[PDB]
Amino acid sequence: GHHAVPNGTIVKTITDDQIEVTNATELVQSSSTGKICNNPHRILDGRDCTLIDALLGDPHCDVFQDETWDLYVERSSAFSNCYPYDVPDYASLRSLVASSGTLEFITEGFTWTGVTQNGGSNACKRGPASGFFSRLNWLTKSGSAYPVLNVTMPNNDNFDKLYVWGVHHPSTNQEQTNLYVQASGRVTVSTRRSQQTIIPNIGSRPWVRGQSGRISIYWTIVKPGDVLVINSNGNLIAPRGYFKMRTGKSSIMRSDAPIDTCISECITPNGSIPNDKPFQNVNKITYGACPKYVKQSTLKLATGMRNVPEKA
Amino acid sequence: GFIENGWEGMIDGWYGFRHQNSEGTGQAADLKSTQAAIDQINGKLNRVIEKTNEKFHQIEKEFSEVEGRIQDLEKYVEDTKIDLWSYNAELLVALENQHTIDLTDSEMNKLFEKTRRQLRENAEDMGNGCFKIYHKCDNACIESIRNGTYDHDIYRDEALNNRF
Amino acid sequence: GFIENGWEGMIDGWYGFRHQNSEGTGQAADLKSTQAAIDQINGKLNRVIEKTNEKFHQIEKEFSEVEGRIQDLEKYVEDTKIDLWSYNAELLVALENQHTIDLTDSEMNKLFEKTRRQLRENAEDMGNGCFKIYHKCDNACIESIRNGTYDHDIYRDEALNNRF
Amino acid sequence: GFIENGWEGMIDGWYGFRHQNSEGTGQAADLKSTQAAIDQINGKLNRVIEKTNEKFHQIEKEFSEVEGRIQDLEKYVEDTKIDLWSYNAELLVALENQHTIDLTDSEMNKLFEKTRRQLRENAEDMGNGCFKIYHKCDNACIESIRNGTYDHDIYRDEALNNRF
Amino acid sequence: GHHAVPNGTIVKTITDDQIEVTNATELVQSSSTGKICNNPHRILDGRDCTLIDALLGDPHCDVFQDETWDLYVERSSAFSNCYPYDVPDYASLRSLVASSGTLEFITEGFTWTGVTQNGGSNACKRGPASGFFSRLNWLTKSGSAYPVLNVTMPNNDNFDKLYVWGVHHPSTNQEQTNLYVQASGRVTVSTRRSQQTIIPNIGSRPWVRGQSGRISIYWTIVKPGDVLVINSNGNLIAPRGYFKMRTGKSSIMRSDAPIDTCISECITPNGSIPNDKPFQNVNKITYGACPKYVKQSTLKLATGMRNVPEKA
Amino acid sequence: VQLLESGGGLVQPGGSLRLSCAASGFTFSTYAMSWVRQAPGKGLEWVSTISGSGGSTYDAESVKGRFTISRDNSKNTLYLQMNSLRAEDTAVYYCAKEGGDFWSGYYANWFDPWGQGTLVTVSS
Amino acid sequence: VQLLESGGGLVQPGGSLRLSCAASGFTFSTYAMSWVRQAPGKGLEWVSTISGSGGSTYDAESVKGRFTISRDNSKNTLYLQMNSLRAEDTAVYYCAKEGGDFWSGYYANWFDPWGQGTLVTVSS
Amino acid sequence: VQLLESGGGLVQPGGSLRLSCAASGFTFSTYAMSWVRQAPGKGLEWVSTISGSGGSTYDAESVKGRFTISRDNSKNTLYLQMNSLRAEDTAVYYCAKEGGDFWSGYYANWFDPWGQGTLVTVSS
Amino acid sequence: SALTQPRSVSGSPGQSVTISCTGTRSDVGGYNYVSWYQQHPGKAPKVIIYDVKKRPSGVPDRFSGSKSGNTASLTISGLQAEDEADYYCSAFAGSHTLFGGGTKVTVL
Repeated sequence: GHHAVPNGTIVKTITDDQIEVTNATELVQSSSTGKICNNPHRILDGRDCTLIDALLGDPHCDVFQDETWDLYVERSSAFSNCYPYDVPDYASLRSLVASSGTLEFITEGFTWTGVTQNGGSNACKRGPASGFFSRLNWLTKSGSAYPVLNVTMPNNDNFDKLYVWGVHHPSTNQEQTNLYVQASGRVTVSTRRSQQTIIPNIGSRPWVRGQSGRISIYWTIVKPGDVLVINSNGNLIAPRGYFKMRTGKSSIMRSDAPIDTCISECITPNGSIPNDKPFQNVNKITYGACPKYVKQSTLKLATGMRNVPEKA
Repeated sequence: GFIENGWEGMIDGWYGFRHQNSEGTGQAADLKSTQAAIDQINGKLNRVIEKTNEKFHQIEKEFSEVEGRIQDLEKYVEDTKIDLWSYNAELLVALENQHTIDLTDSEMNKLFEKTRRQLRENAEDMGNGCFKIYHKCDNACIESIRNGTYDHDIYRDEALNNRF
Repeated sequence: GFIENGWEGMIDGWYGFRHQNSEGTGQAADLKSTQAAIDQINGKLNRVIEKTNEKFHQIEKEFSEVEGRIQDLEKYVEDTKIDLWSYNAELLVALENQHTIDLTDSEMNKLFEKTRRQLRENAEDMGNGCFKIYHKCDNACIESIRNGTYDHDIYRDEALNNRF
Repeated sequence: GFIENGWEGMIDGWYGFRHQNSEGTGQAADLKSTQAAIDQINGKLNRVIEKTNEKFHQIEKEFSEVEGRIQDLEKYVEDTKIDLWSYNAELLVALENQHTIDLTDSEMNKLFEKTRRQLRENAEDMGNGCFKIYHKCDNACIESIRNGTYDHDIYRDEALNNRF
Repeated sequence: GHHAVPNGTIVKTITDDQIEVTNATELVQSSSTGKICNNPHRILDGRDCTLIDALLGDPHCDVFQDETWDLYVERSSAFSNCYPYDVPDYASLRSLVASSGTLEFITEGFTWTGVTQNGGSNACKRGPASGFFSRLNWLTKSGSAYPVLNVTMPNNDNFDKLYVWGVHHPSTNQEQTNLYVQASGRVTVSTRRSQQTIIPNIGSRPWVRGQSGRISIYWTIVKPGDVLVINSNGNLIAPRGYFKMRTGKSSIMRSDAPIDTCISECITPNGSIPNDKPFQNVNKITYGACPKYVKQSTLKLATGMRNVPEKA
Repeated sequence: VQLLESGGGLVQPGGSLRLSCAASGFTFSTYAMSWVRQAPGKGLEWVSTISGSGGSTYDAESVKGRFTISRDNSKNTLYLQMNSLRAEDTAVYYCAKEGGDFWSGYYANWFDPWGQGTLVTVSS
Repeated sequence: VQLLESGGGLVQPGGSLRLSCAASGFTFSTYAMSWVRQAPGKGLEWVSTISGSGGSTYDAESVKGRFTISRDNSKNTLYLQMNSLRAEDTAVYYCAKEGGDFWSGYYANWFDPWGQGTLVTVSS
Repeated sequence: VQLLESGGGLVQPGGSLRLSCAASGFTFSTYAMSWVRQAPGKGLEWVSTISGSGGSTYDAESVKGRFTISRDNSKNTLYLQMNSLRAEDTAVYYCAKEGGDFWSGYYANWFDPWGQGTLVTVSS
Repeated sequence: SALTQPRSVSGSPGQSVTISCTGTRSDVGGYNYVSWYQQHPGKAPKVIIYDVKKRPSGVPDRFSGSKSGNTASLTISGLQAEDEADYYCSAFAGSHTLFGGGTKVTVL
């Protein structure tokens, strides 16, 4: 004869849905502690700024400069407090920078002749005075002229440089001729292999922090041995340098969970989940070594025999 | 298929014997058969548990705005991946459970088969999982059955007379 | 492995007996073993049949014009999904069929094993799936074999004499 | 479960017999049981081996430049496809191996079971996979055991006397 | 009793990781011969030119004209020796032409009135003299005028025609007025169902083979019964004809393996692999009938029983 | 499908009675059939069942040696014969059909159609 | 978890001795326990083991008929009794606990915590 | 692979004959071998087969007690011995090799290479 | 009888050391209950590897275990000074537990 237990567990099999067994173990992790641990991975909390805002140099998160990460946690309370802007490919720039894993910025020496630099707006108030993005340089006319800028910056290093620049779309034609001189501007940034040309568009837009105009953010990657030429006769938010690009295990996550001190291998927007089990049902968004996602709420593996109480 | 009950009160193993000789009722537990079953169940669990999924940067799965083809394709890919892994989770559990039941029922028959061969023509199967020994068994004789050192020749002559 | 034929004309069940006693040849069908096999096959079918796939808006799978990366990626995703589910369909059918064959062969041996234990030392196995009862069996005695109420002691003395 | 060794030196098949009669020790190999096992293993291999994957134009899997959503989605799709097929490769190998072990152990018991039924009450199981024939067997008698034409009645009277 | 062998093989199963068996067969192909065979499939070696360069008519690979293939092998040593150019959708044009499987070109009779044809540049030196892409026609002013071109070319066949055209972005405004006449050009190519308008952008770009300007390559597909209208007042690299479009088993592969003479069903960038086995680990890029790709290095199938040396 | 019962009536204790259930609307030789009785005011009690070919008959213990079951697949009629009737046999007798279509013809796992029933009574 | 041994001392050959191992920090009635001895300068030798309920006892062949094992799950103490002591029994005796948490209570597959050990010596 | 037969000739009824098949081009001790005969104008009939080591021999019923088979793996030659020859043994005898490479050495499931054959005839 | 272990194994720091515990078919090849214990001089043994290739909580990942038929191997990687001790192997033999002779690891 064999043994039996008084309190068995119901387990699924090929023949039938329910068979009692002596004991079983759950194979789906359906619980979270509600907090994110920071020991095995580097967690960076973007409390009030998004990755793009930190990349661009928003006035209220200068703390994120030259900050590396293994996981950028984005909070739903993030807000922008600078000149209104848009990115034609927001998801591409967000993905590219997040996987880079470093907001490291090396300021190059850019010679702009015949223009006035360090422009600003009342929308970005750095302290009591009007300012701008710290990693973008606004160029205005110098007196009564805007000479056609033709700058160059070669590559002699062994890593890829990411250049973030922009085009300013002013609200009115008077604003364009007051800021720049040409009625219709043009910005062309080209490498030896790719070219990007953008003509600004004049028109009124919704009112954000006092500005009816916008800024369109673009990016260009220069490989080793390449060269970057910036040509524009107006409406150029010039770059101040380049961000060093790296490959590695780095991503961005949108969560509202707080960060605590523990050792958890995987991170989920609902918190950190244990990694012993093979499957999990907490969330489909995960980072690190964690179980696969299944639709099932429970899955029991039979560590025992049938449980008939009081082939063979 | 002959054992139609489970001995609650067998708390020193998964398989074992109980006897009723002239000395009195006794109970014992087998250990070679119990650890064989536990080892195989333990080995099955380890193979399932191994963590080999390590993903760092993947596509975005939640969307705030409404876009067209690219957003729909991303949703289609993740839904396809989830359904395939959910089906694999069900079949794996179903397959390993049916093997565990068959593994445990086989280990009982294996113990029954070897005890039958030990009492070569000195005992008769009685339908259920119990033998009728046709000679006087003391506690030592029953112990030799469990040990594996039962000499079927010393008791043979008196067993064959009782049988016939 | 001892039954090497299938009784066409057994139309009241999947398993059963036929005998040749002094009264004459008879035929009967077992019902406990038949419904056990049908229930397990019925339970297997229900688990396969369950409808849990409900999809409303998916990507476009047929294309009229010729586009580039996006169109090719959509074709790649659907082709990948079809091959994976086609493989799952083959393995599931192959696995559940091999389980159905073993289950059905096991249920015949289980019936044979329990009939063997019933005729304790009153019958001998004759290679094929038939016993030779060494005492006069009437129709009632054969019925008690199928019912489960066969007393092996009343016929024991006259069976042992015929055997030896 | 009774055979606890493997006869190295059995080089004319997978299963067989060896005997020790008055004439002397001999060795022989079974062929019906060997080819049954090989055929089933051969049939299993053919089903796994079949080539049904024929792909001509697929998406690009290696990238030189760094792009955004489209490049990441392509990497996600191929990684998802590889993990699913890698899991299918492991389970298929694990499943077909456990069936091969069980199909080879079963074929040995099937041979043992049919040899037991052949020597109806003329031999006794001796624990391990060997019988003790209780009558004088020459080489021809042992050959008839392997052929399948062993008449258990000519040797029955002298076997039953030796047994009891 | 059963047989045993002295040298068994270790095989994985459900219960445990290692069980010795008499023999086993590997189910993963982890080796390549290092060479590509050309018997069952047609292999075309693009030694020094890419598919786009051969499609456009690069001067140094005129050998690839009207060449069909079943697999285009692209080498990492491919280089361009013509006017600098870019394609806004490079991966789309590469994929579309590669799956077409034919670089077959039928020259149509295009009537351009008031312009000078067969333009060229020193970047594309065809022999001692300056030239251009053979499948693209450069149009310049005729005297002192660039009349607005309005050409048409209908479809009366039963196959789709692929038209490859382009727009020239000159470096300086003086170059534009010297080549064409209009200060701001425009090129519109439209069918009855789709339209494409491109305005060239003027600006300096990196120096490639002496030219600071670029050419943007575009494509248009005309279905049977359709019509193509090309309208431009400047900056048009006109098409000389159309490429026949076919569907079939044709693709492009990036490999550096040499091509040999054998009969192998599948081709991998690491060479040609045998097709007997169910799975392979050589490469995820494949062409033809070949095993699936798995992460595993080995996978053994047990063709035998347990191997206990000296239920049943 | 329609099952019509007949034969119900008053019978003295120890008497005999024969009930016929005419079935139309289905292949009678494919499906098993059963008799189920319900005493007035009490619950349902199974009586007997028969296989598709009629070779296998199953009876309840309180009925085993007394009542028998039969079929005439040619006439599509199901017959139940009462031989020794007691005071506890007063009930309403229904003829039921095996409602399953999975290997039908062996046993009645459930009864999809039921007849209106015929009432038999025993008394002095 | 903490296992404390006691009872070690000098005993004449053929004498008797009783060793007690007090265990605290875990449910004593769930886990199997064992005695393992190590002769001075030589390797480790298994002595005995006991199940969770105490009904199953396993002994080594060189110890089988002489030393016995026992538990008192109420007092959370493990006892080993020495009956006939020889010159080869001089060793340091450790009390160990089954370190596994998978169907614990049957046998000790491995010993996670060990005691500091008590040394018994036999001599003239 | 090449199999060459020899020994064919005229033999009186009741006589004896020995046929040798020399095999070159493959490992002779790995593959099973067989003799197959074809009567003039009639179909093919299996005669005998032998295992790789030569320990297992299988014969047809019409040949069983009369013809025997043997190997000399050192000399790579296959021998068939005729002991009692009848009028129905006149046929062309081929020596064949097991063409399979899956556990070869037990039995010949199919015969990939065949010899040109040697004709034996019996008459007055 | 008892399991067979080498008397001593020596290796320079930073190297890899493998200890072999060869058993029979009922001891090591019949089960997966092989365990490894490290005994410092004058101290009670401590577990390093329970069940063929598993580690407790609180042991460096340098230690590793494996099984090959009837022989079980323990691999010490990154050999350093605090690894100089006697290492024993345990196995389950059906009705008893067997311990190895003992291998003393010396770091050069």
